[PDB]
Amino acid sequence: RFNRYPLIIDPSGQATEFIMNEYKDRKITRTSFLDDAFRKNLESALRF
Amino acid sequence: GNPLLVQDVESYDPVLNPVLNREVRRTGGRVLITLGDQDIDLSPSFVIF
Repeated sequence: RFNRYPLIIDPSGQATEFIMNEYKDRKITRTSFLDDAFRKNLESALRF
Repeated sequence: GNPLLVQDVESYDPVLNPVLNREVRRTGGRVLITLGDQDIDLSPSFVIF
C-alpha cells in the first residue's frame, strides 16, 4: 500500500527474496545503481 | 489494434517494410517492432491492406 516508492532495508536478504517471489508473475529485472546496464533497463521498464 | 486500409500503393512508403516483413522483437512479454527511430509495441489484432 505504498504511495511513494519504497526503500527496503534488509541485511538478511529475506525481503529481497520475498519481493522477487511475490512480483514474479510480472517481469522483474533486478538491476543495480552501479550497473552500466541500468539506464536502458529503467527506460524499458518505464515504457513497458 | 485496428485494421488499416491504405490505398494508392504506387507512392509506396518504405517505412512499412519491417511491418510487412514481421521484423519483430519479443523482449519480455511485450511485442516490439521498430520503425524509424521510435520503438512501438505491436498489438496482436493488427492487419493491413
